[PDB]
Amino acid sequence: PKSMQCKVILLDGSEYTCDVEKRSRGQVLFDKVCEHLNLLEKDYFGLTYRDAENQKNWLDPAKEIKKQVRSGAWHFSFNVKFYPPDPAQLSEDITRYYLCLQLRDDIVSGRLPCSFVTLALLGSYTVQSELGDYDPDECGSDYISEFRFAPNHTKELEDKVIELHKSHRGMTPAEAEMHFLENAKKLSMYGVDLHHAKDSEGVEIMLGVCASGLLIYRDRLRINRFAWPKVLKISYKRNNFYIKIRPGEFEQFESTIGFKLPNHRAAKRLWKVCVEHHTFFRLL
Ligand SMILES: CCNc1ccc(C#N)cn1
Repeated sequence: PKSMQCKVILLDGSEYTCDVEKRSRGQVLFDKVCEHLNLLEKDYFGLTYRDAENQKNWLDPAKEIKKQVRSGAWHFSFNVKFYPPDPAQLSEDITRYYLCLQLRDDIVSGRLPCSFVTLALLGSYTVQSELGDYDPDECGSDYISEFRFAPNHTKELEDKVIELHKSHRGMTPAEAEMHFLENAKKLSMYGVDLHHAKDSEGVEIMLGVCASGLLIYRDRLRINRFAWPKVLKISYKRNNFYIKIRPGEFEQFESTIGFKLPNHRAAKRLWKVCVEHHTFFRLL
């Protein structure tokens, strides 16, 4: 029974290696990674691979791994797929821990924009969780943390992390991670999966997929939002993505909105993440 080696980048940046039978479905690998992680609340997470166009794809747990990675290496990342709007409602502290690690990467990468003060506050909770109580012995006037807190580090940011860290004495790691999440969950781009597209006029927009629905970012001042309940059908055809927007009260007809994606695979990927978010956040 022939087995393929799998390499998974975990959220702490380390590498997990395991073997699965070469005809395995994605769920098989996902279950192995989740067991390694002692993760029970698995519904929020998934595995990502890079396609031949170097695009991030979700590994479909129902489909064969070989029919997804195709010509590429069996290399994956472990990621948050569905960002919970209220992390306090997760049953386990370890779930909240993996969610914090994902968000720290969302912040450092610049996917999740964040004010100076919130970067410093999130940083201070991470430091409290991981080192415990502030100690002056480790931190002089010239201290720079090993921890990555932001897309661009400044001395002023390091200083503010320490000032806030001092305020958190006696805080336990679960408590500090819960405070991290209470702040992160409020950020306007929390759990927003962005897709480059063009509107029906050819104007360049971003489509955001998240818990609260589909967001259209047009020109900073013009941001349209379609709550999942207002979306009856999600479709794609060639390079085009379509949503059916339910009739308003006393309107005779459903309204259709049309977008141009860079290519046919980008249109299918956007369709599938929308359907998955619609299902997930209809049930949650
Ligand atoms: C960890 C991020 N992984 C992702 C994100 C978006 C999509 C899509 N579409 C696939 N994988």
